[PDB]
Amino acid sequence: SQTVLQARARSERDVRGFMKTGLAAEHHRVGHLLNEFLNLALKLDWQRQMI
Amino acid sequence: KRMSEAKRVDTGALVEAGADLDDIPVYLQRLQELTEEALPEKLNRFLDY
Amino acid sequence: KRMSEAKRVDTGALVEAGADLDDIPVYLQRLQELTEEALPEKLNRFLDY
Amino acid sequence: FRRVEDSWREADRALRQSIIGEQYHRGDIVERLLNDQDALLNTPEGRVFD
Amino acid sequence: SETRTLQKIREATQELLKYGLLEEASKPNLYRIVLSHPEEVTRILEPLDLDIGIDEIRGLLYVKVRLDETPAQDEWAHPLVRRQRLNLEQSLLVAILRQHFVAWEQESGTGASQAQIAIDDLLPQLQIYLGDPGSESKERTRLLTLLDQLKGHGLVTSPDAHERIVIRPIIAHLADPINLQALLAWLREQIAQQT
Amino acid sequence: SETRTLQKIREATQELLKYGLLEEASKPNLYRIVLSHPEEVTRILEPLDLDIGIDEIRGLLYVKVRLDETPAQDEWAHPLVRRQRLNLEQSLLVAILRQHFVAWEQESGTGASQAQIAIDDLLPQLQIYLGDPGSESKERTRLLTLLDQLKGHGLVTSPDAHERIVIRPIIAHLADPINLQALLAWLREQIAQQT
Amino acid sequence: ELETARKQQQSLQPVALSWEKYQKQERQLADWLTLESLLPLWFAQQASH
Repeated sequence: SQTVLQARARSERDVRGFMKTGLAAEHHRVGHLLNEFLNLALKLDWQRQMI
Repeated sequence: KRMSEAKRVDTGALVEAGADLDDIPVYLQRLQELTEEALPEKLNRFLDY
Repeated sequence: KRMSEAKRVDTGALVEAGADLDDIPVYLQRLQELTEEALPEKLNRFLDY
Repeated sequence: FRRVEDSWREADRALRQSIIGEQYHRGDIVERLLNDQDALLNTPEGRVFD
Repeated sequence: SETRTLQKIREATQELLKYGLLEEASKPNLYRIVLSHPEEVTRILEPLDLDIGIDEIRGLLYVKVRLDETPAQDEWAHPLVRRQRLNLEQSLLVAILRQHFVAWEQESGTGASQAQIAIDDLLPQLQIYLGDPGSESKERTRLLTLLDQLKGHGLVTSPDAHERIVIRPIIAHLADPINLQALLAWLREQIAQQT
Repeated sequence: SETRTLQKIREATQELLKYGLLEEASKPNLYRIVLSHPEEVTRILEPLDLDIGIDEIRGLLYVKVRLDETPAQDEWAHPLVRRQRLNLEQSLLVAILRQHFVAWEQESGTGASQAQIAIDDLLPQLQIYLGDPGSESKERTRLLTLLDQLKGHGLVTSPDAHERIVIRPIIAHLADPINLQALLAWLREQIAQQT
Repeated sequence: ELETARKQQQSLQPVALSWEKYQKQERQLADWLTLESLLPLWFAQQASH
């Protein structure tokens, strides 16, 4: 069962690391930029070498 | 008075604005974000979780 | 704005009073008490210790 | 348990790949966490674990 | 008889060319030497079709390809620049590193150059995009290869005994919101074409 | 502010730095530009402790450390130049090519013709001192690998369609020919000692 | 984080409430001022006739 708790804590890690976003202006801008870019990133076919 | 009171509990958002009428719109934007996020409603659920 | 700023750093002498013109006398009482008895005595205590 | 573990691993991976979403705001994320964990716990293997 | 540039200026400029960047927080005397004669160093670089940038608040001086008349095709074609072009895996790690860097900068403003992170934090991120080859050691090696490439590009310190690395401030000017938006437009075009 | 340096001269300088070399037999344009404008290029290189020598007879130009001989230490270390020490195989190969080049220059004078040698003559002379690596295929593989690495160092060209290389005239300006002669003495002693 | 968000929203809400209470008065005063920019000319017309 430890692995279950490990997955749970692992997800909570990236919930915590994400809720702290009371940022200043420029940081807020680049945060939107990066988030949009990452959401774009998923769509690609990473498994492909040539991609 | 209320505006200053709010800044007393700000964290990294309202500091970038004045404390009088000309900056009220920023406070209203932040209040909109807080209300729409509805974070305070989860409290009881998340304590139990 | 100034008096509200002061209440932020208060530690049990201004919270018992409002933040309007009628509350200036208590602000003055605290300020004079500080300047005349608190700062000197506490500085002396710190240096002596 | 060989599958309870896998189900929760997949739930965590889904939470990751979804949190990236720009449309998601903080209230969305907390809600999704609670819902995902409760839903996982609701499935049969979830009741086994419970 | 023959005019010679100030010895310290020559030293500082040659080292700065060697390493492509320079931090006050680590080599303060050369940083200040350059800041004493910025016109001189800009003049020195001018024949090379190279240029200089400044970030006083972060204490960083970084070289940048001059673009007054070079082909807009790509500054990477410039003969002197040696390390090859960036690739979108490195760009993904760059994006994650930039996110961590801005999160760090929130904590204490620009602060020091000590943008510390644990390697175990990166692997979960990459696993989502690059997938899971099902061997923790394999993915660790993959991440370390990417980090080595980035350190070759000067964006990250090499690992250390605590499996920690520190993000080089140079990242703030490679992941410049302008560059980010140009890349984002290019990548949106790429996806649109992918259909 | 400052007037842009002549474009052609900037191109010549940057290309020259890409190879530490210029040759009229290959690139008459930049060769001529630098030849007619030596003061400009030298002044451009002054800040980095760089300078160029020439051999118009050989049709060659090359880069060098402008630092005055033994300025403060006997042997020099420079930020933008890394002094690689060739492994014994490469040292032997460069020694044989140097002796062949000087012999050719005796045959035809100075710079009259670029020296040459075929794989046919090469392989026996290398196996004279190195022996059989394990096969003829491996022999040629190693030979071409060293040839390519030397070409990377600018000493040689790759074999043509007839498997004949050209020894670059740059060979005439190596750093420590005395060390090469000493290693050649050791090699010519070992060839007789081991047989 | 949830608790602080709750505090922030419970502070900002009164600010927006009072801001509405004040904007109401502002708009009530706008046209009331507009009365002053018209009364003399009205009474001038009436004096004429």
